[PDB]
Amino acid sequence: IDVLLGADDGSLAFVPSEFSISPGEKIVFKNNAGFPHNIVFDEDSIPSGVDASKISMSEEDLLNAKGETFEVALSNKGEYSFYCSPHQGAGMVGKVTVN
Ligand SMILES: [Cu+2]
Repeated sequence: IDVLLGADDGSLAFVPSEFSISPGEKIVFKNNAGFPHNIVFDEDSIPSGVDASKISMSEEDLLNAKGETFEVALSNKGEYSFYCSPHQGAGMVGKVTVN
């Protein structure tokens, strides 16, 4: 599944921001508008034995170019909340469910 980082109208959002995938299904987060961006999984809001470092960027890591991506496949089932560090306050957050 492809996820835009920033909407085509320049809104600071993940598009789509809520979605469900199966184990091992790729997520490709792609810089679209209002970059830089990143994608950080909330380490208190993912399946409790999952290592957030295996699946996310750090808060300092950034995707700088339009069309630059971050790809991840999630294995463990359950809810994963994530956000874009610089833009979290503006609402640039999401949640993916692995079912
Ligand atoms: Cu952002």
